[PDB]
Amino acid sequence: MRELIRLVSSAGTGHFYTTDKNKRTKPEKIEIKKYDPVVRQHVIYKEAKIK
Amino acid sequence: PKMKTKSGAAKRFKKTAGGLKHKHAFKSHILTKMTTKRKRQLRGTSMLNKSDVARVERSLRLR
Amino acid sequence: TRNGRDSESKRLGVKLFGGQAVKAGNILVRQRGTKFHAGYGVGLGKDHTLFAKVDGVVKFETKGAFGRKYVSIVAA
Amino acid sequence: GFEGGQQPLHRRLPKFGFVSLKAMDRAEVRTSELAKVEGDVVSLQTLKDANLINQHVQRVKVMLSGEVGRAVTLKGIAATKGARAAIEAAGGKFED
RNA sequence: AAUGGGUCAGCGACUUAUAUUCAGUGGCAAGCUUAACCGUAUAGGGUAGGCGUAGCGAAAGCGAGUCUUAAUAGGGCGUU
RNA sequence: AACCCACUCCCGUUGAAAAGGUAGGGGAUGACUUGUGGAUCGGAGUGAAAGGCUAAUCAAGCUCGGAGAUAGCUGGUUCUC
RNA sequence: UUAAAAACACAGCACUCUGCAAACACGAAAGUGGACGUAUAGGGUGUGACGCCUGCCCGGUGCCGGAAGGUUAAUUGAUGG
RNA sequence: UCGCUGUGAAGAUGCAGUGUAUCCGCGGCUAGACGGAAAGACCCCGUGAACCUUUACUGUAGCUUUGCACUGGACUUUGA
RNA sequence: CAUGCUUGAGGUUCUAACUCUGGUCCGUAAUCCGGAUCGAGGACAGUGUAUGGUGGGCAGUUUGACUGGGGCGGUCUCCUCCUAAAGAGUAACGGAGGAGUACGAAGGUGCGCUCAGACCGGUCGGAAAUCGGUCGCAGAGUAUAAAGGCAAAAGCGCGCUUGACUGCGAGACAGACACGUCGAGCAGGUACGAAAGUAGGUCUUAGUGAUCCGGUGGUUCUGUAUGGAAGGGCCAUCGCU
Ligand SMILES: [Mg+2]
Ligand SMILES: [Mg+2]
Ligand SMILES: [Mg+2]
Ligand SMILES: [Mg+2]
Ligand SMILES: [Mg+2]
Ligand SMILES: [Mg+2]
Ligand SMILES: [Mg+2]
Ligand SMILES: [Mg+2]
Ligand SMILES: [Mg+2]
Ligand SMILES: [Mg+2]
Ligand SMILES: [Mg+2]
Ligand SMILES: [Mg+2]
Ligand SMILES: [Mg+2]
Ligand SMILES: [Mg+2]
Ligand SMILES: [Mg+2]
Ligand SMILES: [Mg+2]
Ligand SMILES: [Mg+2]
Ligand SMILES: [Mg+2]
Ligand SMILES: [Mg+2]
Ligand SMILES: [Mg+2]
Ligand SMILES: [Mg+2]
Ligand SMILES: [Mg+2]
Ligand SMILES: [Mg+2]
Ligand SMILES: [Mg+2]
Ligand SMILES: [Mg+2]
Ligand SMILES: [Mg+2]
Ligand SMILES: [Mg+2]
Ligand SMILES: [Mg+2]
Ligand SMILES: [Mg+2]
Ligand SMILES: [Mg+2]
Ligand SMILES: [Mg+2]
Ligand SMILES: [Mg+2]
Ligand SMILES: [Mg+2]
Ligand SMILES: [Mg+2]
Ligand SMILES: [Mg+2]
Ligand SMILES: [Mg+2]
Ligand SMILES: [Mg+2]
Ligand SMILES: [Mg+2]
Ligand SMILES: [Mg+2]
Ligand SMILES: [Mg+2]
Ligand SMILES: [Mg+2]
Ligand SMILES: [Mg+2]
Ligand SMILES: [Mg+2]
Ligand SMILES: [Mg+2]
Ligand SMILES: [Mg+2]
Ligand SMILES: [Mg+2]
Ligand SMILES: [Mg+2]
Ligand SMILES: [Mg+2]
Ligand SMILES: [Mg+2]
Ligand SMILES: [Mg+2]
Ligand SMILES: [Mg+2]
Ligand SMILES: [Mg+2]
Ligand SMILES: [Mg+2]
Ligand SMILES: [Mg+2]
Ligand SMILES: [Mg+2]
Ligand SMILES: [Mg+2]
Ligand SMILES: [Mg+2]
Ligand SMILES: [Mg+2]
Ligand SMILES: [Mg+2]
Ligand SMILES: [Mg+2]
Ligand SMILES: [Mg+2]
Ligand SMILES: [Mg+2]
Ligand SMILES: [Mg+2]
Ligand SMILES: [Mg+2]
Ligand SMILES: [Mg+2]
Ligand SMILES: [Mg+2]
Ligand SMILES: [Mg+2]
Ligand SMILES: [Mg+2]
Ligand SMILES: [Mg+2]
Ligand SMILES: [Mg+2]
Ligand SMILES: [Mg+2]
Ligand SMILES: [Mg+2]
Ligand SMILES: [Mg+2]
Ligand SMILES: [Mg+2]
Ligand SMILES: [Mg+2]
Ligand SMILES: [Mg+2]
Ligand SMILES: [Mg+2]
Ligand SMILES: [Mg+2]
Ligand SMILES: [Mg+2]
Ligand SMILES: [Mg+2]
Ligand SMILES: [Mg+2]
Ligand SMILES: [Mg+2]
Ligand SMILES: [Mg+2]
Ligand SMILES: [Mg+2]
Ligand SMILES: [Mg+2]
Repeated sequence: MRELIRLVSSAGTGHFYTTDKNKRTKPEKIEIKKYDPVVRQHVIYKEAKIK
Repeated sequence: PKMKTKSGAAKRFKKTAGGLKHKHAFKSHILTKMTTKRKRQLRGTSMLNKSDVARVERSLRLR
Repeated sequence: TRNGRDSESKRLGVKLFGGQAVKAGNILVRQRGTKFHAGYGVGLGKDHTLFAKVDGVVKFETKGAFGRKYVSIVAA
Repeated sequence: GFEGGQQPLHRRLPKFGFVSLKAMDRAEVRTSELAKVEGDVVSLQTLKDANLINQHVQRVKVMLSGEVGRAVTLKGIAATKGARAAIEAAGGKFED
């Protein structure tokens, strides 16, 4: 099925977003830009683990 | 003897001048599948409903 | 028997009828699809809910090609 | 609290907050209450010579509520910004 | 053609204590009231304590404001 | 035969009797019957075993306490406008 | 005190345990029974004079034997944080 | 303190219509008074009770394994 | 290697602890019990404490509801249609079907384009492959049931992209409560477009589980004499056929 993952901001903040992904069809990591409330810009967010 | 307050009711409701405060439910876990708007609107504090005041006040020994 | 199922009703239909006074943000129709189309001064939600963006009264008119039914807001 | 077997409110909502032990020794005084101490001096002991505060209070703050009667001197008692201006207005000073 | 009673006389079932909330009726009033205990013992003393005069916040805290928030924007609660 | 038992019919069933009687019936020197005294008992005793017996009470005796146990169940609840 | 029987017991048969301070049972324990007995004895279990016999299965569950190797308690306290 | 046919909490001495019938005993018989007796034992219900069973759950007497204590000397094998 | 100093484990042996429901002496008039002494066993056995296994021998309990009586069978939450009487709602062990997901593009935006089917002509296919022409108007398609929708197509393709954004939120719909639904507009930063603008996921309606407890990332809160720490609070988020 789809497994819960965690997107950690590339800035120094500890802010993160949560989503799910199909780890069988798409094994490679996600590199997406999302708004970071602490620093107040859009920055690269990188996939990590939820556990 | 003195009336005994319910311990679990006093940990969930606080007495203010506008009524009784409490937090919202459905916010402990299973949060990923929830809309951000829905989680944002369950974040603050709400006053007790009109039809629930009588039962809670009796539990708190306020009436 | 293998039939005893059903789902809970959704309370759809027209909420404000023609000629009623409206305020901004009022819900006019709850819909599946667009039985009615958003006229002047009316917005459409993602579940096709029609809501009032301005103040006035409901009009309800069948105009244009395609024979569509429109709900608009006009000044009283 | 019984509802027939349905989950009741005192078990359906979450617990929140903690109790401040630092506020046990706290008290607040209205500006209208200042003109009740004996003479021209407001201190922790002087408010206990009257019956303004309990005998276990160690910290006192003065908030603007009502008019200040006469000129008084405050001794180690905090006041709000609005309350201080009322106190200085009626000839009273603010030291310690 | 469901229950109870053969009849008479006597007895026989919403009470009391302590904590409270609302209403009526009184005393004082920005203040009201004492508890144990003294006592000339239903008086008088005893104002420790309780409630009220300010709220908001989980809290530090700030205060006619305060919390949320980057925001004196909006919104919640409170204030003549 | 005595004595111990209790297979059948009838009577009796408010009985003469809270388990009998009249007729018949089985054992009757034995794993017999019986007197006096004694030992084992309440989750315990005893039982050639029927869940039988333990003072007319036994799928856990009687008595006094916890005790006014608990009863979302029946019954009742007293003068007048 | 509504069932006397085809039910229980029985002599005979078999399995199994027990080397004596026996197994086993009643006892917080001392102790007592077994037994002032000693494997031709004692306890438990099933079957039930006598005659002819009592066939196949050790996969399950139990019991007995084995001890190599895997797991495995209190205990110990290297190492890291 | 009658019969019949209907009605009716649905099988009537007591209701409706109708028919019969002076008042009161005694000896007999049991068709009815849903006759007397026992707050149905069959059936269902109660977040009732007892006792029994087991590879239901949680425990536990008894039996058993090992560490420490009561608990010592010597020799030998053997790992750090 | 040779020893020294410990210390894990095993075996043998000794007597001196312990044990004897073995003998003979005394207390003593005594098959109890003590003391003495021979004999035997012997650091074993046994008892206390800690711990693993077994343990209906014994104990306290649990073992749902609906139901044309109970039991057996079936059902129990969510979505779509009919029943449902032209606003909403509306029951039956009434009649019919689905769900307990999927997608980093199947989302956003700008630009561009229309299907199914039929007939004629055309090399291996011939009813049906790719092709050219005419008609066709949605009889196609929509990730997934059914219903309601779809030309500004909500259907199809391409380039760039991350708005599947953070804080809110006037006003409503639903509604016993706890929950649920829609949303203009404001502030921050964005993405596509020349621009007006559009974008707070997907044509819509199923794809879900409260509180307690425990874990992980932050935190100008608190922190039992004080400074810290442990613990607690707040925000985010994980673990329930
Ligand atoms: Mg408490
Ligand atoms: Mg949730
Ligand atoms: Mg949390
Ligand atoms: Mg059905
Ligand atoms: Mg329905
Ligand atoms: Mg419906
Ligand atoms: Mg929109
Ligand atoms: Mg005081
Ligand atoms: Mg009668
Ligand atoms: Mg009856
Ligand atoms: Mg009845
Ligand atoms: Mg009655
Ligand atoms: Mg009667
Ligand atoms: Mg008054
Ligand atoms: Mg405000
Ligand atoms: Mg207000
Ligand atoms: Mg005799
Ligand atoms: Mg005869
Ligand atoms: Mg006879
Ligand atoms: Mg005879
Ligand atoms: Mg004979
Ligand atoms: Mg004798
Ligand atoms: Mg006795
Ligand atoms: Mg008993
Ligand atoms: Mg039986
Ligand atoms: Mg007796
Ligand atoms: Mg008896
Ligand atoms: Mg009691
Ligand atoms: Mg009673
Ligand atoms: Mg009754
Ligand atoms: Mg016989
Ligand atoms: Mg008999
Ligand atoms: Mg028998
Ligand atoms: Mg034998
Ligand atoms: Mg037999
Ligand atoms: Mg036989
Ligand atoms: Mg084998
Ligand atoms: Mg076997
Ligand atoms: Mg073995
Ligand atoms: Mg007559
Ligand atoms: Mg009739
Ligand atoms: Mg009749
Ligand atoms: Mg009558
Ligand atoms: Mg009549
Ligand atoms: Mg009449
Ligand atoms: Mg007669
Ligand atoms: Mg007779
Ligand atoms: Mg009769
Ligand atoms: Mg009767
Ligand atoms: Mg009764
Ligand atoms: Mg009854
Ligand atoms: Mg029965
Ligand atoms: Mg139950
Ligand atoms: Mg119940
Ligand atoms: Mg012995
Ligand atoms: Mg001796
Ligand atoms: Mg010796
Ligand atoms: Mg030993
Ligand atoms: Mg040992
Ligand atoms: Mg031991
Ligand atoms: Mg031991
Ligand atoms: Mg059992
Ligand atoms: Mg049991
Ligand atoms: Mg068990
Ligand atoms: Mg048992
Ligand atoms: Mg109990
Ligand atoms: Mg039970
Ligand atoms: Mg249960
Ligand atoms: Mg039932
Ligand atoms: Mg049925
Ligand atoms: Mg029926
Ligand atoms: Mg069933
Ligand atoms: Mg309708
Ligand atoms: Mg209608
Ligand atoms: Mg209904
Ligand atoms: Mg289904
Ligand atoms: Mg699509
Ligand atoms: Mg359709
Ligand atoms: Mg077009
Ligand atoms: Mg409404
Ligand atoms: Mg641009
Ligand atoms: Mg722009
Ligand atoms: Mg729990
Ligand atoms: Mg400290
Ligand atoms: Mg901390």
